[PDB]
Amino acid sequence: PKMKTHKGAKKRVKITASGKVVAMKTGKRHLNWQKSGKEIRQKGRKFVLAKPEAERIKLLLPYE
Amino acid sequence: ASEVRIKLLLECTECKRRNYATEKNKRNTPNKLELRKYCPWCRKHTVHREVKI
RNA sequence: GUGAAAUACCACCCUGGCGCGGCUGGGGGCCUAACCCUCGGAUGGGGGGACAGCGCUUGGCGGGCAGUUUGACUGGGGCGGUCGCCUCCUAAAAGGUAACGGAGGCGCCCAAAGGUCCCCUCAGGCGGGACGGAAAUCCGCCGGAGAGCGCAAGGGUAGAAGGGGGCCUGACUGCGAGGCCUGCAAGCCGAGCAGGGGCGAAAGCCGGGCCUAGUGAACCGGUGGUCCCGUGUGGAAGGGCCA
RNA sequence: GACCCGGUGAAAUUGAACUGGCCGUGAAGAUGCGGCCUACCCGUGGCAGGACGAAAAGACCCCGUGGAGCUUUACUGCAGC
RNA sequence: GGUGGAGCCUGGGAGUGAGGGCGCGAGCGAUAACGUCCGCGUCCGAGCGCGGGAACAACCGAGACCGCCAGCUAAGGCCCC
RNA sequence: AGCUGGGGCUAGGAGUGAAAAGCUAACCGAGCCCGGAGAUAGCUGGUUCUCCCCGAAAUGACUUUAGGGUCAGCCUCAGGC
RNA sequence: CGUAGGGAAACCGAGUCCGAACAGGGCGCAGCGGCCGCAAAGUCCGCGGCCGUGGACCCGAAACCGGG
RNA sequence: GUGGUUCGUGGAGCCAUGGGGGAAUCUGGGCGGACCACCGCCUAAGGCUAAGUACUCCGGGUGACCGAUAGCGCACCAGUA
RNA sequence: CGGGGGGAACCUGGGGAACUGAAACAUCUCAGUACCCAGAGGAGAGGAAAGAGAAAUCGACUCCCUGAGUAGCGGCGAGCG
Ligand SMILES: [Mg+2]
Ligand SMILES: [Mg+2]
Ligand SMILES: [Mg+2]
Ligand SMILES: [Mg+2]
Ligand SMILES: [Mg+2]
Ligand SMILES: [Mg+2]
Ligand SMILES: [Mg+2]
Ligand SMILES: [Mg+2]
Ligand SMILES: [Mg+2]
Ligand SMILES: [Mg+2]
Ligand SMILES: [Mg+2]
Ligand SMILES: [Mg+2]
Ligand SMILES: [Mg+2]
Ligand SMILES: [Mg+2]
Ligand SMILES: [Mg+2]
Ligand SMILES: [Mg+2]
Ligand SMILES: [Mg+2]
Ligand SMILES: [Mg+2]
Ligand SMILES: [Mg+2]
Ligand SMILES: [Mg+2]
Ligand SMILES: [Mg+2]
Ligand SMILES: [Mg+2]
Ligand SMILES: [Mg+2]
Ligand SMILES: [Mg+2]
Ligand SMILES: [Mg+2]
Ligand SMILES: [Mg+2]
Ligand SMILES: [Mg+2]
Ligand SMILES: [Mg+2]
Ligand SMILES: [Mg+2]
Ligand SMILES: [Mg+2]
Ligand SMILES: [Mg+2]
Ligand SMILES: [Mg+2]
Ligand SMILES: [Mg+2]
Ligand SMILES: [Mg+2]
Ligand SMILES: [Mg+2]
Ligand SMILES: [Mg+2]
Ligand SMILES: [Mg+2]
Ligand SMILES: [Mg+2]
Ligand SMILES: [Mg+2]
Ligand SMILES: [Mg+2]
Ligand SMILES: [Mg+2]
Ligand SMILES: [Mg+2]
Ligand SMILES: [Mg+2]
Ligand SMILES: [Mg+2]
Ligand SMILES: [Mg+2]
Ligand SMILES: [Mg+2]
Ligand SMILES: [Mg+2]
Ligand SMILES: [Mg+2]
Ligand SMILES: [Mg+2]
Ligand SMILES: [Mg+2]
Ligand SMILES: [Mg+2]
Ligand SMILES: [Mg+2]
Ligand SMILES: [Mg+2]
Ligand SMILES: [Mg+2]
Ligand SMILES: [Mg+2]
Ligand SMILES: [Mg+2]
Ligand SMILES: [Mg+2]
Ligand SMILES: [Mg+2]
Ligand SMILES: [Mg+2]
Ligand SMILES: [Mg+2]
Ligand SMILES: [Mg+2]
Ligand SMILES: [Mg+2]
Ligand SMILES: [Mg+2]
Ligand SMILES: [Mg+2]
Ligand SMILES: [Mg+2]
Ligand SMILES: [Mg+2]
Ligand SMILES: [Mg+2]
Ligand SMILES: [Mg+2]
Ligand SMILES: [Mg+2]
Ligand SMILES: [Mg+2]
Ligand SMILES: [Mg+2]
Ligand SMILES: [Mg+2]
Ligand SMILES: [Mg+2]
Ligand SMILES: [Mg+2]
Ligand SMILES: [Mg+2]
Ligand SMILES: [Mg+2]
Ligand SMILES: [Mg+2]
Ligand SMILES: [Mg+2]
Ligand SMILES: [Mg+2]
Ligand SMILES: [Mg+2]
Ligand SMILES: [Mg+2]
Ligand SMILES: [Mg+2]
Ligand SMILES: [Mg+2]
Ligand SMILES: [Mg+2]
Ligand SMILES: [Mg+2]
Ligand SMILES: [Mg+2]
Ligand SMILES: [Mg+2]
Ligand SMILES: [Mg+2]
Ligand SMILES: [Mg+2]
Ligand SMILES: [Mg+2]
Ligand SMILES: [Mg+2]
Ligand SMILES: [Mg+2]
Ligand SMILES: [Mg+2]
Ligand SMILES: [Mg+2]
Ligand SMILES: [Mg+2]
Ligand SMILES: [Mg+2]
Ligand SMILES: [Mg+2]
Ligand SMILES: [Mg+2]
Ligand SMILES: [Mg+2]
Ligand SMILES: [Mg+2]
Ligand SMILES: [Mg+2]
Ligand SMILES: [Mg+2]
Ligand SMILES: [Mg+2]
Ligand SMILES: [Mg+2]
Ligand SMILES: [Mg+2]
Ligand SMILES: [Mg+2]
Ligand SMILES: [Mg+2]
Ligand SMILES: [Mg+2]
Ligand SMILES: [Mg+2]
Ligand SMILES: [Mg+2]
Ligand SMILES: [Mg+2]
Ligand SMILES: [Mg+2]
Ligand SMILES: [Mg+2]
Ligand SMILES: [Mg+2]
Ligand SMILES: [Mg+2]
Ligand SMILES: [Mg+2]
Ligand SMILES: [Mg+2]
Ligand SMILES: [Mg+2]
Ligand SMILES: [Mg+2]
Ligand SMILES: [Mg+2]
Ligand SMILES: [Mg+2]
Ligand SMILES: [Mg+2]
Ligand SMILES: [Mg+2]
Ligand SMILES: [Mg+2]
Ligand SMILES: [Mg+2]
Ligand SMILES: [Mg+2]
Ligand SMILES: [Mg+2]
Ligand SMILES: [Mg+2]
Ligand SMILES: [Mg+2]
Ligand SMILES: [Mg+2]
Ligand SMILES: [Mg+2]
Ligand SMILES: [Mg+2]
Ligand SMILES: [Mg+2]
Ligand SMILES: [Mg+2]
Ligand SMILES: [Mg+2]
Ligand SMILES: [Mg+2]
Ligand SMILES: [Mg+2]
Ligand SMILES: [Mg+2]
Ligand SMILES: [Mg+2]
Ligand SMILES: [Mg+2]
Ligand SMILES: [Mg+2]
Ligand SMILES: [Mg+2]
Ligand SMILES: [Mg+2]
Ligand SMILES: [Mg+2]
Ligand SMILES: [Mg+2]
Ligand SMILES: [Mg+2]
Ligand SMILES: [Mg+2]
Ligand SMILES: [Mg+2]
Ligand SMILES: [Mg+2]
Ligand SMILES: [Mg+2]
Ligand SMILES: [Mg+2]
Ligand SMILES: [Mg+2]
Ligand SMILES: [Mg+2]
Ligand SMILES: [Mg+2]
Ligand SMILES: [Mg+2]
Ligand SMILES: [Mg+2]
Ligand SMILES: [Mg+2]
Ligand SMILES: [Mg+2]
Ligand SMILES: [Mg+2]
Ligand SMILES: [Mg+2]
Ligand SMILES: [Mg+2]
Ligand SMILES: [Mg+2]
Ligand SMILES: [Mg+2]
Ligand SMILES: [Mg+2]
Ligand SMILES: [Mg+2]
Ligand SMILES: [Mg+2]
Ligand SMILES: [Mg+2]
Ligand SMILES: [Mg+2]
Ligand SMILES: [Mg+2]
Ligand SMILES: [Mg+2]
Ligand SMILES: [Mg+2]
Ligand SMILES: [Mg+2]
Ligand SMILES: [Mg+2]
Ligand SMILES: [Mg+2]
Ligand SMILES: [Mg+2]
Ligand SMILES: [Mg+2]
Ligand SMILES: [Mg+2]
Ligand SMILES: [Mg+2]
Ligand SMILES: [Mg+2]
Ligand SMILES: [Mg+2]
Ligand SMILES: [Mg+2]
Ligand SMILES: [Mg+2]
Ligand SMILES: [Mg+2]
Ligand SMILES: [Mg+2]
Ligand SMILES: [Mg+2]
Ligand SMILES: [Mg+2]
Ligand SMILES: [Mg+2]
Ligand SMILES: [Mg+2]
Ligand SMILES: [Mg+2]
Ligand SMILES: [Mg+2]
Ligand SMILES: [Mg+2]
Ligand SMILES: [Mg+2]
Ligand SMILES: [Mg+2]
Ligand SMILES: [Mg+2]
Ligand SMILES: [Mg+2]
Ligand SMILES: [Zn+2]
Repeated sequence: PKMKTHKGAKKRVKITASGKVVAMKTGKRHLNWQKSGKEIRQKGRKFVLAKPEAERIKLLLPYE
Repeated sequence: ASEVRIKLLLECTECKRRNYATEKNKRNTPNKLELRKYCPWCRKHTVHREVKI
């Protein structure tokens, strides 16, 4: 049977137009009061995932 | 932090929007904080008041 | 006259309290006919009696049975101890480097113990002085740092990062070239541009703290804000983004 | 019974065999490697010292995020009251 | 300088994630262990193919494409085997 | 409280049990058959023709992880520089 | 499937998102000879290695469950 | 109080119903994803209904299906001894 | 007049697990599948909108393709769809 798109990924990540994996930045969900403004500020942005891990997270998205 | 070294927020007293997050020591500063910070909403510094987190 | 409000009189409402009627909720007592047991006779007699039994439902007790969990490292397993973070060594003069190798600490803290401007320099030794001391504070000479820096240790440090004080909130918002580190993810440093401010005559410094620990990824949900989506349409329910 | 003769005739086991001893060596207990000693070829009745002999994929021990039985103030459910 | 089964980059397929002896530097151990735990290297692993070491995976020598009744050498050896 | 023939009844988380977890068709801590079924097995084993070139690892980090795995490391092939 | 991407989204669009910004940054944006031919993004069928789902390289449990 | 639907209480409608309460007849009522309104779709609580669809004990045609350890468990007196 | 029982699978209704997957496991999955029962037939079920759902449109039901592993569901885990 055809492959099933892994939703755990399509809800977290997004494949660009060139073949890269871009997921939001980890750290600023909670426990943020004493964090920097630089640390809260920078973590509110996407980051290109490491090539090996992204390659895996695209085989889970066979139809996007 | 602890139960005495609490947490708190700052509220641009002009537009009442909470903007920053810090802490104090309610035994060494039991009076509500009043600090003058910058509000991205009003786009000008403003006296901010300790509200509860 | 009089007070805020004023009187004969006629309604509509309250205060509370009293009797009839309503309609219900509890408790007591008695029926009977549902329902249950019983009676050579049964459309009936007799006892129980609207309780019990049973159905939907609430909450509890519940190894009686049912499905599972009961961590790893370990000079065999178990008992003991340990499990992440910081400092020094082992580490063989870059970085990194193991062992249940040797030594100690963190799970906080500061509204100043932050920022800036100005000023000041310690322990320690010798002599000197009421109370007054091996060390309370004053005077003198010597004293490159052995004091101090909130806390373990290290490196660092007076030509300040140490001590005093003045005005202050940069313990900013919006980003951020380039890099250390690096399996991922993280963690770390950061010039500079604009917004708006603070200290300074000015050059300039300021995106918390001399530094290295003082922490916890996603999932789920709470609070404020935004006003992006709103399941025929306008709203709302519920969400997403910001913190 | 065993042992000899006639009649019938199994078994587990079995890498292949042309299968000695001592001092050493080797995955640390050698018929099979090294050196030396010994030893003519094939058998029968016997004895059990070795082929770490046979048998049973160690009951012990640990390992596996294996299982199953029993247990309770382990967790969560069900009957039942 | 270096043209090497060298290096950089993108991409496909793996296996490995149980190492061991030796040498030097340490810790642990008793300035024990064919002990153990790290560091540089080496070898066996995968070279249990060859020579030496009596015999022996890792000490010395030396990297086996194949064939010769040809020659030179390394370690080690030259009285006899 | 005996032994015994014959006809009967009680069964699988259930029956019986003067109690051993004994018995229930020669192995009972949950019988046997058939089915779900080719359950699961991170464990052991087994994997079949030839020649040719290269040729490893047994490390680090995380891992209810330690005899298993994800990424990196070391090997390989095609293309490019 | 491809020809457009960026953004949680409305929505803009060779740009777009965070933003007050004409700032900065993220993810993005542009064939060869002499019209022709040649090459190509892409796509389609074959073949091959590998991966996902199923017993998925073969044999093997002790056990669980259902009906007899 | 549940079941079905992609919907595991989720903002939870729709379809179905075990328990309680309990209407109306077109000016009625169910629906369009809690709810209210506007706008629209439909007309439950009686029933019937061909073909296109599924299987293969049976008969036939045909195979880059097997060829007596293969192919159905049986090519033969096999669900037999 | 009719029913009762049989039929290899196929069909609908009443009931309905577990191993397994989630690298443990309880919600979850395996799956309303396997299995039991009643029924029917050459087919059975379903079926003529109190429907779908945004076209201001479609027009009973059944089946195949496609829509689509899209929308959504999910200890938002495995996976379901
Ligand atoms: Mg998108
Ligand atoms: Mg975050
Ligand atoms: Mg948040
Ligand atoms: Mg901090
Ligand atoms: Mg900051
Ligand atoms: Mg922001
Ligand atoms: Mg698609
Ligand atoms: Mg696309
Ligand atoms: Mg802050
Ligand atoms: Mg009475
Ligand atoms: Mg009652
Ligand atoms: Mg009754
Ligand atoms: Mg109950
Ligand atoms: Mg018990
Ligand atoms: Mg209990
Ligand atoms: Mg039991
Ligand atoms: Mg139990
Ligand atoms: Mg289970
Ligand atoms: Mg253990
Ligand atoms: Mg460890
Ligand atoms: Mg021990
Ligand atoms: Mg030992
Ligand atoms: Mg050991
Ligand atoms: Mg050890
Ligand atoms: Mg213990
Ligand atoms: Mg060093
Ligand atoms: Mg060194
Ligand atoms: Mg480095
Ligand atoms: Mg220890
Ligand atoms: Mg300090
Ligand atoms: Mg005195
Ligand atoms: Mg000092
Ligand atoms: Mg201290
Ligand atoms: Mg020094
Ligand atoms: Mg000062
Ligand atoms: Mg000051
Ligand atoms: Mg001022
Ligand atoms: Mg960078
Ligand atoms: Mg990095
Ligand atoms: Mg941090
Ligand atoms: Mg400025
Ligand atoms: Mg300025
Ligand atoms: Mg001034
Ligand atoms: Mg700065
Ligand atoms: Mg600090
Ligand atoms: Mg200071
Ligand atoms: Mg922590
Ligand atoms: Mg979770
Ligand atoms: Mg906006
Ligand atoms: Mg709407
Ligand atoms: Mg709107
Ligand atoms: Mg309106
Ligand atoms: Mg409103
Ligand atoms: Mg809302
Ligand atoms: Mg909201
Ligand atoms: Mg946030
Ligand atoms: Mg004779
Ligand atoms: Mg004889
Ligand atoms: Mg052998
Ligand atoms: Mg002999
Ligand atoms: Mg020896
Ligand atoms: Mg010997
Ligand atoms: Mg010999
Ligand atoms: Mg011999
Ligand atoms: Mg020989
Ligand atoms: Mg010999
Ligand atoms: Mg003999
Ligand atoms: Mg003997
Ligand atoms: Mg013997
Ligand atoms: Mg004998
Ligand atoms: Mg013996
Ligand atoms: Mg022997
Ligand atoms: Mg013996
Ligand atoms: Mg035996
Ligand atoms: Mg055995
Ligand atoms: Mg075994
Ligand atoms: Mg075994
Ligand atoms: Mg064994
Ligand atoms: Mg064993
Ligand atoms: Mg065990
Ligand atoms: Mg475990
Ligand atoms: Mg394990
Ligand atoms: Mg157990
Ligand atoms: Mg009972
Ligand atoms: Mg009782
Ligand atoms: Mg080359
Ligand atoms: Mg090479
Ligand atoms: Mg190489
Ligand atoms: Mg590669
Ligand atoms: Mg491992
Ligand atoms: Mg080992
Ligand atoms: Mg292994
Ligand atoms: Mg290892
Ligand atoms: Mg090692
Ligand atoms: Mg060793
Ligand atoms: Mg040796
Ligand atoms: Mg050594
Ligand atoms: Mg030497
Ligand atoms: Mg040495
Ligand atoms: Mg040494
Ligand atoms: Mg050492
Ligand atoms: Mg040694
Ligand atoms: Mg060892
Ligand atoms: Mg080791
Ligand atoms: Mg090996
Ligand atoms: Mg060699
Ligand atoms: Mg070699
Ligand atoms: Mg050799
Ligand atoms: Mg050999
Ligand atoms: Mg050999
Ligand atoms: Mg040799
Ligand atoms: Mg030799
Ligand atoms: Mg020799
Ligand atoms: Mg060479
Ligand atoms: Mg010569
Ligand atoms: Mg000699
Ligand atoms: Mg001789
Ligand atoms: Mg009898
Ligand atoms: Mg009898
Ligand atoms: Mg009998
Ligand atoms: Mg019975
Ligand atoms: Mg049973
Ligand atoms: Mg049974
Ligand atoms: Mg049964
Ligand atoms: Mg019982
Ligand atoms: Mg039997
Ligand atoms: Mg028996
Ligand atoms: Mg059992
Ligand atoms: Mg039996
Ligand atoms: Mg059966
Ligand atoms: Mg199954
Ligand atoms: Mg299992
Ligand atoms: Mg052959
Ligand atoms: Mg390793
Ligand atoms: Mg990791
Ligand atoms: Mg864990
Ligand atoms: Mg171990
Ligand atoms: Mg790898
Ligand atoms: Mg190449
Ligand atoms: Mg841009
Ligand atoms: Mg760019
Ligand atoms: Mg062409
Ligand atoms: Mg193709
Ligand atoms: Mg692959
Ligand atoms: Mg399968
Ligand atoms: Mg297979
Ligand atoms: Mg088998
Ligand atoms: Mg099996
Ligand atoms: Mg069980
Ligand atoms: Mg059981
Ligand atoms: Mg459900
Ligand atoms: Mg809820
Ligand atoms: Mg529901
Ligand atoms: Mg729907
Ligand atoms: Mg009902
Ligand atoms: Mg109407
Ligand atoms: Mg109406
Ligand atoms: Mg309705
Ligand atoms: Mg309704
Ligand atoms: Mg409605
Ligand atoms: Mg509707
Ligand atoms: Mg609606
Ligand atoms: Mg209407
Ligand atoms: Mg409708
Ligand atoms: Mg009607
Ligand atoms: Mg019908
Ligand atoms: Mg029909
Ligand atoms: Mg039909
Ligand atoms: Mg036929
Ligand atoms: Mg033929
Ligand atoms: Mg043939
Ligand atoms: Mg035959
Ligand atoms: Mg046959
Ligand atoms: Mg034949
Ligand atoms: Mg019939
Ligand atoms: Mg059904
Ligand atoms: Mg059941
Ligand atoms: Mg289960
Ligand atoms: Mg399975
Ligand atoms: Mg799985
Ligand atoms: Mg499965
Ligand atoms: Mg499982
Ligand atoms: Mg598993
Ligand atoms: Mg289990
Ligand atoms: Mg299911
Ligand atoms: Mg059924
Ligand atoms: Mg019947
Ligand atoms: Mg029938
Ligand atoms: Mg037909
Ligand atoms: Mg019909
Ligand atoms: Mg009709
Ligand atoms: Mg589609
Ligand atoms: Mg598609
Ligand atoms: Mg999730
Ligand atoms: Mg399902
Ligand atoms: Zn404001």
